[PDB]
Amino acid sequence: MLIVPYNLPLPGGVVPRMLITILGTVKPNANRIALDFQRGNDVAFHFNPRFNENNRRVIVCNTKLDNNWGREERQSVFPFESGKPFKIQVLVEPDHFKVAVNDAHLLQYNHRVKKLNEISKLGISGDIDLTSASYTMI
Ligand SMILES: COc1cccc(C(=O)N[C@H]2[C@@H](O)[C@@H](CO)O[C@@H](S[C@@H]3O[C@H](CO)[C@H](O)[C@H](NC(=O)c4cccc(OC)c4)[C@H]3O)[C@@H]2O)c1
Repeated sequence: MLIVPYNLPLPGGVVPRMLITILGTVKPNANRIALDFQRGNDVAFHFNPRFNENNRRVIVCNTKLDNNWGREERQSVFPFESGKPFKIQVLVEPDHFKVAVNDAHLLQYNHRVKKLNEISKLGISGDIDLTSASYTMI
């Protein structure tokens, strides 16, 4: 019931101890999901579940700088299921983003973009019904 793509402002950027929670349901014949933590036009952290990349399910993570994608980091563990409700938690830690899905740790992504306080937007897109997007400090 939120409109997708959805932009969640992150006022003053991110900081260690900030927890971002996304609740939604994957659409039945989903192809992709994306979370894009942005620093202006750059994408500090792109989190991209792909449901059918050569008939395999994979999560691709990357950074986009000056319109150029970098080296992908790929994860073979794939917790999403078409048609099913999910929870994504992204905890900012000093050295990484730490991602858990459905309360199970999934992956960490080392900070490539250093100016955490300038990562001031989260875009949420793809083949989901989005229920809520929020943040809190733990
Ligand atoms: C679809 O709707 C939208 C909507 C809005 C935005 C976007 C968006 O910008 N998505 C891009 C983003 O996800 C980006 C992330 O890197 O990937 C690219 S695809 C990428 O293309 C690269 C060549 O240019 C290579 O082929 C690369 N593969 C590897 O590096 C590789 C590595 C190891 C192992 C391996 O094993 C198979 C493969 C491919 O992932 C997406 O197009 C798409």
